[PDB]
Amino acid sequence: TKGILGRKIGMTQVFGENGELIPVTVVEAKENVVLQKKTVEVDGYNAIQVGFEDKKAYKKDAKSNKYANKPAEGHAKKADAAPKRFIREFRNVDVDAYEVGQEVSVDTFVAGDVIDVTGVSKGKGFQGAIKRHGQSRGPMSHGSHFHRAPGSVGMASDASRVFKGQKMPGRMGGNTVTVQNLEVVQVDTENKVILVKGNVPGPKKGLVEIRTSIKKGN
Amino acid sequence: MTNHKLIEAVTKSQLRTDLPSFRPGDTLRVHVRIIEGTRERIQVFEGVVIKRRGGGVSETFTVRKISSGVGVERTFPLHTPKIEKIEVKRRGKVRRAKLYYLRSLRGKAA
Amino acid sequence: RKLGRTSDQRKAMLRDLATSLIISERIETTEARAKEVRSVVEKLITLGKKGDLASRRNAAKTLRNVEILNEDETTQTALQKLFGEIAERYTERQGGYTRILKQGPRRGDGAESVIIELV
Amino acid sequence: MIQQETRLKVADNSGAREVLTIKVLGGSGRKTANIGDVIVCTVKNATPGGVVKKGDVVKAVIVRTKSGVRRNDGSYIKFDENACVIIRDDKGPRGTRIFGPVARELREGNFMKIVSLAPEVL
Amino acid sequence: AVPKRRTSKTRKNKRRTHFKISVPGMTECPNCGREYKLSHRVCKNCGSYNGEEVAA
RNA sequence: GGUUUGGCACCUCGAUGUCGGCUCAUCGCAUCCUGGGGCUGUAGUCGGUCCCAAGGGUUGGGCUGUUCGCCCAUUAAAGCGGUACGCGAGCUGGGUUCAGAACGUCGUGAGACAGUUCGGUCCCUAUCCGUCGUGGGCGUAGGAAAUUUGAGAGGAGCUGUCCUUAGUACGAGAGGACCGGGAUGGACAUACCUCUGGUGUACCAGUUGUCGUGCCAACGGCAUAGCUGGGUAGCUAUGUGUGGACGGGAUAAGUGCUGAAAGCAUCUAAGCAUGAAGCCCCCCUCAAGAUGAGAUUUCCCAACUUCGGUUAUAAGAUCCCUCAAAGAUGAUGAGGUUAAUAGGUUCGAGGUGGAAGCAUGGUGACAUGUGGAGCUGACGAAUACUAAUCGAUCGAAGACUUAAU
Ligand SMILES: [Mg+2]
Ligand SMILES: [Mg+2]
Repeated sequence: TKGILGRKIGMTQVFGENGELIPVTVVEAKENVVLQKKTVEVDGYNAIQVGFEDKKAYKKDAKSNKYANKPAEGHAKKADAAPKRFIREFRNVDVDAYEVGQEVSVDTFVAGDVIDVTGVSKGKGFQGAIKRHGQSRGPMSHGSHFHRAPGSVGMASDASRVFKGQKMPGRMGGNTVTVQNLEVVQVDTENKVILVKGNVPGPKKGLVEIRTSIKKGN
Repeated sequence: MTNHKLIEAVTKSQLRTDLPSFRPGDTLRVHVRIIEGTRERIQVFEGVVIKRRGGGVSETFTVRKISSGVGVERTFPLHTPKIEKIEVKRRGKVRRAKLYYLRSLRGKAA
Repeated sequence: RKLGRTSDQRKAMLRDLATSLIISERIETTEARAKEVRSVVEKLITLGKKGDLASRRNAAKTLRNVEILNEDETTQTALQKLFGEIAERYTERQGGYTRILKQGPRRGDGAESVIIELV
Repeated sequence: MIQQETRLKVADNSGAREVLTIKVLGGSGRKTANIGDVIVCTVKNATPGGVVKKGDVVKAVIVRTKSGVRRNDGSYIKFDENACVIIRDDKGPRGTRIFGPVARELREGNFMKIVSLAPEVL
Repeated sequence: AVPKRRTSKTRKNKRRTHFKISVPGMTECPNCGREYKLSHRVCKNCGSYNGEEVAA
């Protein structure tokens, strides 16, 4: 059991040894570090607190997240670590391992292993019904005027209210996502790069998050 | 080539040489590998290269035969280890790079 | 990429603004059009450093067939001026002179106005 | 992709030249089809002679599709036309010949009598 | 289409807790001794964004 | 039962718009399929009937205005019904309920059907509630940044074929299994552009007419982007992958164990087990305005004697500005000279496909060399040349009561 962070950078091609073309995701686990170790003794759950991008030291008169407010620095000086931009946890891990304040290098992973992922989805604005939900559009000609709009909401003069679960134009994008049952292809420790079969919810340079699958079959 | 310099460095290995370099409008005997029935064999396909797109491992071509009155056109990735060998024979002369004007049998590449 | 207007009218508006800015070395505009004409005219001062015939056959497209100028009761054409005069100031420098000045807004339309210059 | 009310050529010794695609057997209301997919067709014309006639209705097995198939090696293929072949759930044809070359992925579906005959498995 | 009811003197006012307008950015001049707005020009005397570079 | 044809005449005549279809669904269960069972005149496969069960699914076309209905071909099945015979401030308007005309007819006649037929105007800029998304203000007994628990709510829930077990069980034979395992697909849902293809209006090239750049050349303007062929980023489905699981807890129908009331028998009253896609738990997501306002780490930490309180400031965030990976606006995020935030420049990818000029060969139209040439929007590093200047605002000094040291 294990899990790391990373960054979607791009997708490519890569071949199996039977000649089967195999698509692939690229991800970068650069500068992963463990920061804090949240026991069940105090909090009520056993987990691992983590950090990914090196950022810089304390402000002087300074400004946004490129640099670091003191409390972050007060958290990263703690375990002999440089301050980090993205912090995330990982429950369901062998907390007996992972001393506070080390690295979670890609070598924990291995070719052939199965995984899930997590990440934000993509930017998408006020999208209509049929693009948000996939409803079916209406007729063009034969004189109509109902091309794309969401249809008749509800029932009648009775059942006056409109039920909550309906389907309407709102934003389509920002959502936590998970994609069970992907596989790993390769682990290049040189560039500290990993490769994941299939494709992941992310934009370029976005956040991506990984862990060992749960539905192995058990 | 660079798309990011992290992709390119790690896809390095799947790349390979022994690629005849050329332009579209080439007759081309592709001596290609096959397995089925557990018979470790090959085939041979011929014809005109319509396309050659893409940089990097994504690179690709598209060939075309007119076997038995029926047009056919196949497109492979370039760097497949499922390919054995290539033989350019002829070499064409054209004022297009993509060749989608190809239809029935007056189509002399010249 | 950016849109002020339709396709054509935008383009000709930019051949116009960029035809100016050299006749006068600075103008007063709304900010957006200044940004776009900045990109253009940056490319043209990058062009007039080279000075080949072909360079004239590329400045010809954007700049106009003529717009007369007189400094000393002289005859110029906004092209002779370019490859003959302007770049010969900024050879030692890259292209990318142009600067922008967020002057103020405008009573009529509420639009921000600026003073883009190459001086 | 081949679907309802789609007209095709043929390949065999039938006495028939083109067909119509009523239904595209599979699942619970498939719309589509590709190489290998058996279908239920009929006959909209005929050359003289031959066993089959107008107004008839029989099955067929698709081959020579115009939006060809992706092989798992990452290679593709494309013909120009669409076509089919007549069949009787021996998964062996009525006909005696096959013009118009064949797409090989039929082999997964265990069709070999028509693959005996086709120039060429491709 | 239409209102059915008269919009009272309260809701007409609560609805207007957002037609206010924001205190614009301001600061004194560096050597024109007066106020103006930020990352902009003075409109006076000789122009002072870092000192004079203009007339208007 | 209150889905039909009906009876009643209680709301509606200063207007409650009706048939059917499109999009949208939502529900009941008297179950159409899957799941589990009892019985059988069930040998097996297939079945008939009854019970529990509504979690999901319940198709394309021909034919009519059509509910209905017949038919074709599929399929595991192609459910019955309620929601103004759902939904017209969301759509249609084919019939029917306007005016015209006509056919059979009834009428002495104007004209009317027990009918038929060609055609025929459908307005509403959303105040409130409701709903989909999203920001302010205050609160959570000092102020901030991060992480996160998760009471609750939502979502997903489908299923075939084939190999094996085994041509075994069964039966004379024809024929032909449970159970379990294994691969493979339909439809559906999510995520993405590396592939396949689409689009791609400041990219590229060819090109017709015409006007202009004083002329040839080479260009520009206009003509649906003037047309035609390609097409980067980006956005995309038919493409690419992925998914429903496994498993456990308590259960209904049913099967039991021990066993009396009732010495026997008895599944039950005392007691114990067992058992479905159902319930729940697990799986994905949201989520402390859960006013029960949580918990953890870290950070800031004065002077004024009004005693209570006041202060400009601290940490921090913002005003302002450059910009997208986000974007209707606001918000989120990358960044702000002690800097690579965007532009430009220099390289590069990819794309287009042999620039111009020059010479040469041509009576010329045109070709060859100079040259994988020139060009290049969004993509990739480097490069402070320009632009984010100097700056102001906001924000604490931790109430009491008990019980603890
Ligand atoms: Mg018809
Ligand atoms: Mg494309």
